[PDB]
Amino acid sequence: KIINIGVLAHVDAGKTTLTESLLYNSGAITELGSVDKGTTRTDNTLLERQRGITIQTGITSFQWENTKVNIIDTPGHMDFLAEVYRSLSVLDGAILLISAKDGVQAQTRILFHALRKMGIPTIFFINKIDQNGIDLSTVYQDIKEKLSAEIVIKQKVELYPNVCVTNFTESEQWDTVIEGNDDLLEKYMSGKSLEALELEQEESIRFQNCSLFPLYHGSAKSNIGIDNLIEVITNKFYSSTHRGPSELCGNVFKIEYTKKRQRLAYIRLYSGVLHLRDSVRVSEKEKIKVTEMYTSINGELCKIDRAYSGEIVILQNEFLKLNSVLGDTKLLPQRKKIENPHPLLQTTVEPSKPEQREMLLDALLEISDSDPLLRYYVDSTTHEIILSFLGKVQMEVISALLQEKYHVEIELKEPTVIYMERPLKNAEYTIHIEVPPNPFWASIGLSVSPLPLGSGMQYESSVSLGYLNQSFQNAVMEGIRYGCEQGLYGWNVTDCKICFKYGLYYSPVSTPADFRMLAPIVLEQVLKKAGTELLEPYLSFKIYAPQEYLSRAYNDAPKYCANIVDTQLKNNEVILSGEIPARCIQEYRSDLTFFTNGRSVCLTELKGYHVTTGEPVCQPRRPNSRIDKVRYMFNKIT
Ligand SMILES: Nc1nc2c(ncn2[C@@H]2O[C@H](COP(=O)(O)OP(=O)(O)CP(=O)(O)O)[C@@H](O)[C@H]2O)c(=O)[nH]1
Repeated sequence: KIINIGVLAHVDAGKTTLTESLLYNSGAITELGSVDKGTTRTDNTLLERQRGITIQTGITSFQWENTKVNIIDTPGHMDFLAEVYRSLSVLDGAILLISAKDGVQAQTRILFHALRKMGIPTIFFINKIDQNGIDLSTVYQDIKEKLSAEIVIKQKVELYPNVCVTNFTESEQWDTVIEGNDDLLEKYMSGKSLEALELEQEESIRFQNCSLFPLYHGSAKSNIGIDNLIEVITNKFYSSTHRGPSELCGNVFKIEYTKKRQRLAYIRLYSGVLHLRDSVRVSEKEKIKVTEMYTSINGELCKIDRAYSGEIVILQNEFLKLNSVLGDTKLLPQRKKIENPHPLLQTTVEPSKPEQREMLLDALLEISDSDPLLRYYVDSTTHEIILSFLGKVQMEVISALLQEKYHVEIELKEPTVIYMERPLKNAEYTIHIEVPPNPFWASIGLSVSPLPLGSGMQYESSVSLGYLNQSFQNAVMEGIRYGCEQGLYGWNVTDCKICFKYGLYYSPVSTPADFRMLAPIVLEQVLKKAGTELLEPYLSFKIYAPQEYLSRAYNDAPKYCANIVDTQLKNNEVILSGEIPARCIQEYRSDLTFFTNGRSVCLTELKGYHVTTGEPVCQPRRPNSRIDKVRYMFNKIT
């Protein structure tokens, strides 16, 4: 046989997981008919279990006295989207979900979209919760607009309430639809109709191509029609290669470890095996057996075979996620398409109490590994490395898991704006003469000149030209950037310059490293006149939102510390691409989605300091060291 890589998406609470566990029982019965739960083996991760929902993409694989296959169970809601995308970035076809009230959810839309551009050969809906107020007319109306998929055929309905019965039919309509696809069919349709078998092939070819697609309906709760559905889903949906017998080609699948008893690993074969050594980036694989996934639980395997498909319950270190198993066939599988899951919003993560720091450091490593997008990045202002999560939703769960394994507890907000304090206005002071230091005359002088916006100016020479004060202007740049940021208000040198000369030496006095100390001192005095330029935070924060919400979106933007620029309506939607200060990203992002329900989207940086418009109430954070320079400064102030 073969199988077929299929995932399961859709909004929250719409049966995604249960429907999954279902396909397991339906296509099996090797000792189970429904298996209690409530909770089971599919979602074995604590919390995921004790919690209720699956915050991590599952990974199932059922089979029958005919064939088998795997699966990937994504999580609903947001925040976790970044772990849902990773699953989708493998899987060819997506079993879209849709519960009763789930009348065209927010994710029911998107899943289907990605797949349409990726190549997903077929995407399949499954209305769940046909309990009450479960029309049939409503399902199709929603479908046709959203999924915008090609007008398929029917049917799948009959009876009402307790009298509800499974049905479908609609041959003529199907013929008509298929007609669009083939000229030959139309002619026959106009005069004849042909057969069904061949028409079934036309549809099946179109589904693997990423064009045609059919949807089956069959309730869910009472899980009746469940068992036919499972048969029918597996039917048209497998692979190729296999047939022959040779070469193993695969794509190391994710599946990170845990705390309790280390972890495992899984890869998919599409015409390969499992054993021997290995290859790829000079490195030995090391194996002690082949692989062979299994329904219930997954255990080692003696042997497998070519064109074999399953999961390997192993793999650990000396490797990593997304790993290409060299080779021959893996490079081609990389011609499907990506989705730069773009993680937009983010927050500040801070270690915590001393006791909590030991665990923190280890935590930050483990949370990063169990994530393919856990960009662990460290800031300069603090020795703490902020977390990179498409949202806190991930970060809640991330402190919950940790609270067990390693054990820790930190905070989750965003951070600081460096301050910059690169105002404009203008000022100039200098140059010393000698004192608590020891002239050491070195006159000095800095002609501060605000400027316009977007030039980072800087400078400058001065001078005399004779090595001296050369590397000295070096010391310059130094102390420069130095307070440039760290300082009174802790800014980041940006928009200013300087220049001077002198003087005295050829014996002693100490006119070397001392200059570096002096430089800062001079800048400080100019502070009183500086002000403490916030800077200018905005970018363009540019909001992509629907034509209907954008008016009210624009009234809310001025209240929300944002500016607006015009917004042209592009089709059914709009873009309302504007500027503003900088964030709060969170503030910016919340409101948009809020009065939009769930049908917002946005991103974009921009850069630029020109701003400062933020008053004060703060402006601080440093500083530095270096006896000399430091001793000198303190005296100077006196
Ligand atoms: N009435 C009804 N309720 C159902 C049906 N299927 C599932 N549910 C309800 O939903 C609960 C859990 O749903 P689940 O499958 O985990 O939802 P989900 O799609 O995984 C949502 P997420 O993955 O985002 O956590 C069940 O315990 C049950 O009460 C159904 O067909 N009809």
